[PDB]
Amino acid sequence: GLSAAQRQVVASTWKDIAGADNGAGVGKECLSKFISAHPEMAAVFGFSGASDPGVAELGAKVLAQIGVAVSHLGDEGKMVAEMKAVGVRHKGYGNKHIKAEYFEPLGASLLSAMEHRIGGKMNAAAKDAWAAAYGDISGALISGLQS
Ligand code: HEM
Repeated sequence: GLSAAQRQVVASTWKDIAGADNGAGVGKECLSKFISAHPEMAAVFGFSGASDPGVAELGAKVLAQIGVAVSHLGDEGKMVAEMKAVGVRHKGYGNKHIKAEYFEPLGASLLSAMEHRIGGKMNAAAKDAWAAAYGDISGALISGLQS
Protein backbone atom coordinates (compact mmCIF):
# COMPACT_ATOMS: atom_id res chain seq x y z
CA GLY A 1 0.00 0.00 0.00
CA LEU A 2 0.77 3.71 0.10
CA SER A 3 0.87 6.03 3.11
CA ALA A 4 -1.38 9.12 3.10
CA ALA A 5 1.70 11.30 2.52
CA GLN A 6 2.79 9.23 -0.52
CA ARG A 7 -0.70 9.29 -2.14
CA GLN A 8 -0.80 13.04 -1.59
CA VAL A 9 2.60 13.51 -3.33
CA VAL A 10 1.57 11.19 -6.22
CA ALA A 11 -1.77 13.01 -6.60
CA SER A 12 -0.16 16.44 -6.51
CA THR A 13 2.64 15.76 -9.03
CA TRP A 14 0.28 13.84 -11.39
CA LYS A 15 -1.31 17.26 -12.20
CA ASP A 16 2.05 18.43 -13.62
CA ILE A 17 2.83 15.03 -15.24
CA ALA A 18 -0.57 15.05 -17.00
CA GLY A 19 0.18 18.52 -18.40
CA ALA A 20 -2.26 19.43 -21.14
CA ASP A 21 -2.25 15.99 -22.88
CA ASN A 22 -3.27 13.64 -20.05
CA GLY A 23 0.37 12.46 -19.84
CA ALA A 24 0.44 11.27 -23.52
CA GLY A 25 3.92 12.79 -24.14
CA VAL A 26 5.34 11.03 -21.02
CA GLY A 27 3.97 7.70 -22.33
CA LYS A 28 5.57 8.12 -25.71
CA GLU A 29 9.00 8.92 -24.18
CA CYS A 30 8.72 6.07 -21.64
CA LEU A 31 7.97 3.35 -24.19
CA SER A 32 10.33 4.88 -26.75
CA LYS A 33 13.37 4.91 -24.42
CA PHE A 34 12.46 1.48 -22.95
CA ILE A 35 12.42 -0.29 -26.34
CA SER A 36 15.59 1.61 -27.53
CA ALA A 37 17.46 0.44 -24.43
CA HIS A 38 15.97 -3.05 -24.57
CA PRO A 39 15.62 -3.97 -28.30
CA GLU A 40 14.30 -7.49 -27.68
CA MET A 41 11.23 -5.90 -26.03
CA ALA A 42 9.83 -4.58 -29.38
CA ALA A 43 8.74 -8.15 -30.14
CA VAL A 44 6.94 -8.52 -26.73
CA PHE A 45 4.78 -5.52 -27.64
CA GLY A 46 3.64 -6.06 -31.31
CA PHE A 47 6.07 -3.33 -32.57
CA SER A 48 8.65 -2.98 -35.33
CA GLY A 49 10.83 -0.85 -33.04
CA ALA A 50 10.95 2.33 -31.00
CA SER A 51 9.74 4.39 -33.94
CA ASP A 52 6.59 2.30 -34.65
CA PRO A 53 3.52 4.68 -34.47
CA GLY A 54 1.97 2.13 -32.02
CA VAL A 55 4.46 3.32 -29.34
CA ALA A 56 2.92 6.83 -29.19
CA GLU A 57 -0.59 5.30 -29.19
CA LEU A 58 0.06 2.72 -26.47
CA GLY A 59 2.10 5.31 -24.47
CA ALA A 60 -1.00 7.51 -24.27
CA LYS A 61 -3.25 4.64 -23.08
CA VAL A 62 -0.75 3.48 -20.44
CA LEU A 63 -0.49 6.97 -18.94
CA ALA A 64 -4.27 7.62 -19.16
CA GLN A 65 -4.78 4.40 -17.15
CA ILE A 66 -2.24 5.50 -14.49
CA GLY A 67 -4.28 8.78 -14.23
CA VAL A 68 -7.39 6.66 -13.45
CA ALA A 69 -5.39 4.55 -10.92
CA VAL A 70 -4.16 7.81 -9.30
CA SER A 71 -7.76 9.08 -8.92
CA HIS A 72 -8.56 5.82 -7.04
CA LEU A 73 -5.49 5.46 -4.74
CA GLY A 74 -7.51 6.28 -1.63
CA ASP A 75 -9.53 3.08 -2.17
CA GLU A 76 -6.96 0.33 -2.63
CA GLY A 77 -9.37 -2.54 -3.41
CA LYS A 78 -10.92 -0.41 -6.20
CA MET A 79 -7.57 0.44 -7.79
CA VAL A 80 -6.36 -3.19 -7.51
CA ALA A 81 -9.59 -4.60 -9.01
CA GLU A 82 -9.45 -2.34 -12.08
CA MET A 83 -5.71 -2.95 -12.66
CA LYS A 84 -6.32 -6.72 -12.33
CA ALA A 85 -8.92 -6.45 -15.10
CA VAL A 86 -6.35 -4.59 -17.27
CA GLY A 87 -3.97 -7.46 -16.38
CA VAL A 88 -6.36 -10.25 -17.44
CA ARG A 89 -6.61 -8.56 -20.89
CA HIS A 90 -2.80 -8.61 -21.18
CA LYS A 91 -2.89 -12.42 -21.42
CA GLY A 92 -3.86 -11.87 -25.08
CA TYR A 93 -1.60 -8.85 -25.89
CA GLY A 94 1.67 -8.52 -27.90
CA ASN A 95 3.55 -11.82 -28.26
CA LYS A 96 1.19 -13.19 -25.53
CA HIS A 97 4.18 -13.96 -23.31
CA ILE A 98 4.30 -10.74 -21.28
CA LYS A 99 6.29 -11.53 -18.15
CA ALA A 100 6.32 -10.08 -14.66
CA GLU A 101 10.09 -9.33 -14.92
CA TYR A 102 9.51 -6.79 -17.71
CA PHE A 103 7.60 -4.32 -15.50
CA GLU A 104 10.61 -3.47 -13.29
CA PRO A 105 12.76 -1.82 -16.14
CA LEU A 106 9.58 -0.23 -17.59
CA GLY A 107 9.00 1.48 -14.25
CA ALA A 108 12.49 2.97 -14.39
CA SER A 109 11.86 4.52 -17.82
CA LEU A 110 8.45 5.82 -16.65
CA LEU A 111 10.02 7.78 -13.72
CA SER A 112 12.71 9.11 -16.05
CA ALA A 113 10.08 10.36 -18.57
CA MET A 114 8.09 12.01 -15.71
CA GLU A 115 11.20 13.79 -14.43
CA HIS A 116 11.94 14.90 -18.00
CA ARG A 117 8.55 16.63 -18.09
CA ILE A 118 8.33 18.14 -14.57
CA GLY A 119 12.04 18.72 -13.73
CA GLY A 120 12.74 19.70 -10.12
CA LYS A 121 9.21 18.80 -8.93
CA MET A 122 10.24 15.17 -9.40
CA ASN A 123 12.41 15.35 -6.30
CA ALA A 124 13.56 12.50 -3.97
CA ALA A 125 10.22 12.16 -2.13
CA ALA A 126 8.24 12.31 -5.41
CA LYS A 127 10.43 9.53 -6.88
CA ASP A 128 10.00 7.32 -3.79
CA ALA A 129 6.22 7.89 -3.72
CA TRP A 130 5.96 7.14 -7.44
CA ALA A 131 8.25 4.06 -7.22
CA ALA A 132 5.84 2.86 -4.52
CA ALA A 133 2.75 3.79 -6.56
CA TYR A 134 4.15 2.11 -9.72
CA GLY A 135 4.94 -0.99 -7.57
CA ASP A 136 1.25 -1.35 -6.59
CA ILE A 137 -0.32 -0.46 -9.98
CA SER A 138 1.96 -2.84 -11.88
CA GLY A 139 1.80 -5.38 -9.02
CA ALA A 140 -2.00 -5.52 -9.41
CA LEU A 141 -1.79 -5.78 -13.24
CA ILE A 142 0.69 -8.70 -12.90
CA SER A 143 -1.71 -10.53 -10.56
CA GLY A 144 -4.45 -10.16 -13.20
CA LEU A 145 -1.93 -11.40 -15.84
CA GLN A 146 -1.04 -14.52 -13.80
CA SER A 147 -4.61 -15.27 -12.63
C1 HEM B 1 6.28 -4.28 -20.20
C2 HEM B 1 4.88 -4.60 -19.98
C3 HEM B 1 3.84 -4.29 -20.86
C4 HEM B 1 3.60 -4.83 -22.08
C5 HEM B 1 4.47 -5.81 -22.86
C6 HEM B 1 2.32 -4.32 -22.52
C7 HEM B 1 1.76 -4.58 -23.75
C8 HEM B 1 0.57 -4.07 -24.21
C9 HEM B 1 0.06 -4.24 -25.56
C10 HEM B 1 0.72 -5.02 -26.68
C11 HEM B 1 -1.10 -3.55 -25.61
C12 HEM B 1 -1.92 -3.24 -26.85
C13 HEM B 1 -3.00 -4.25 -27.12
C14 HEM B 1 -3.80 -3.94 -28.37
O1 HEM B 1 -4.79 -3.22 -28.25
O2 HEM B 1 -3.42 -4.41 -29.44
C15 HEM B 1 -1.34 -3.02 -24.29
C16 HEM B 1 -2.45 -2.29 -23.94
C17 HEM B 1 -2.64 -1.65 -22.73
N1 HEM B 1 -1.72 -1.67 -21.70
FE1 HEM B 1 -0.06 -2.71 -21.56
N2 HEM B 1 1.76 -3.48 -21.57
C18 HEM B 1 2.71 -3.42 -20.57
C19 HEM B 1 2.60 -2.63 -19.45
C20 HEM B 1 1.53 -1.82 -19.13
C21 HEM B 1 1.45 -1.01 -17.92
C22 HEM B 1 2.56 -0.78 -16.88
C23 HEM B 1 0.22 -0.45 -17.90
C24 HEM B 1 -0.29 0.24 -16.80
C25 HEM B 1 -1.11 1.44 -16.85
C26 HEM B 1 -0.43 -0.88 -19.15
C27 HEM B 1 -1.68 -0.48 -19.57
C28 HEM B 1 -2.29 -0.83 -20.76
C29 HEM B 1 -3.56 -0.32 -21.19
C30 HEM B 1 -4.50 0.59 -20.41
C31 HEM B 1 -3.76 -0.81 -22.43
C32 HEM B 1 -4.96 -0.54 -23.32
C33 HEM B 1 -5.94 -1.71 -23.42
C34 HEM B 1 -6.49 -2.19 -22.09
O3 HEM B 1 -7.04 -1.39 -21.33
O4 HEM B 1 -6.35 -3.37 -21.80
N3 HEM B 1 0.38 -1.73 -19.88
N4 HEM B 1 -0.28 -3.29 -23.45
